[PDB]
Amino acid sequence: KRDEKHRHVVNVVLELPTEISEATHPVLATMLSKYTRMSSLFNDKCAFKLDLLRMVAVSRTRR
Amino acid sequence: MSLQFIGLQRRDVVALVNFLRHLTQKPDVDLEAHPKILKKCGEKRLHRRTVLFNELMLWLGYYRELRFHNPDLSSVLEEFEVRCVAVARRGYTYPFGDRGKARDHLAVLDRTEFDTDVRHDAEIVERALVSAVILAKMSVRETLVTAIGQTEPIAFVHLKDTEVQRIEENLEGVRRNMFCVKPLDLNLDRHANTALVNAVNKLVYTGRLIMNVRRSWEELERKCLARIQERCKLLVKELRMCLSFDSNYCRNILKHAVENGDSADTLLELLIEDFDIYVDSFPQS
Amino acid sequence: THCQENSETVALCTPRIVIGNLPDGLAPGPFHELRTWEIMEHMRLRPPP
Repeated sequence: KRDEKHRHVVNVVLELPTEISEATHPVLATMLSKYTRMSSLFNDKCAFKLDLLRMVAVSRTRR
Repeated sequence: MSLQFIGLQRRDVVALVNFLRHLTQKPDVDLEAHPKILKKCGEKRLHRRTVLFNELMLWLGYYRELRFHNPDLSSVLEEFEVRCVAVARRGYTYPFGDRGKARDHLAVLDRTEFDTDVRHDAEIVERALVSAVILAKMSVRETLVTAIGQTEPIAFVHLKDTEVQRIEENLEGVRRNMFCVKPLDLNLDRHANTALVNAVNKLVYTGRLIMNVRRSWEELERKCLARIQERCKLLVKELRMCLSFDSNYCRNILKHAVENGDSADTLLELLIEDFDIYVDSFPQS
Repeated sequence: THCQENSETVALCTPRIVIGNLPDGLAPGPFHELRTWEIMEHMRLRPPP
């Protein structure tokens, strides 16, 4: 059940390609668990993209 | 609010919740005044990252416990206006040897009022008293300061020594616990001095009281903010040693300035919201 | 000039040792520079190194 809600974010919201599976990106698992709690602003497809984008910069910075 | 911790045992986490209900009751209200609570941190027993982070939940929550109970002198603060109005009423009838020098002090005594702002609550009391203490010495013709830069200290005028120890001891108990104070200490005699000094000593007691409640607040509140700033920068030095998503994530949490409580009050509600994601960064068990 | 020893306004006195202690309204900054050339001219350094 709860796993099906993650597919709604990967598909209907983020429009991520299936090649970019949630299992394929290990650090993504920490983020989608928080986004599922926020039912609000599902209509805004773009805001989740910019947020998922910037968090990767937190993951990858030698400096 | 709902503080959360790492390596603490559940028997200790419940004890920290007990600290909230007992905070109004316990003598000496300070985290430094209860060293055993500091020994609940588990220092040396756990990793240094846990030793610093464990205090951060307390100092943010201890500052939250201070704001919620709130200083509340307003029930007494209105009485301060009445006694100041009483000195204003009896201060005109009393003869003086130089009324022009004294009447100007009475005008500043009338202007004093408290604004909604809390930072001004201490300074307003000081000028209201300095205008009176200079006036009270004139009633007994006591010598008063003349050199510039030598403002008179606020103090009681002409009182029995047995009265002094009973009333000064209350002032030490105001710093001990500002949360619960009452003006029960009143015993001025009609025979002593004059009706002005009886109106003044009742005013000076409340006048010191508004400051002793306020100065006990800001001097501690400035300290708790200073403590969080030290623990954070020490935490960054250790988190920097390892690079990870959750590890770099904690460094972003500390970027917000601890200065001003609202900047830190948002930090506590935020950190509780995201406890699940960065928890892996801190070693445990 | 007077100072502020405690409960007092006692007078104070202190020599002005160097010529530069004089007030700018009595010792203008253009004056010291043009005066400085008088000694370099006495040192025969009209064209300074």
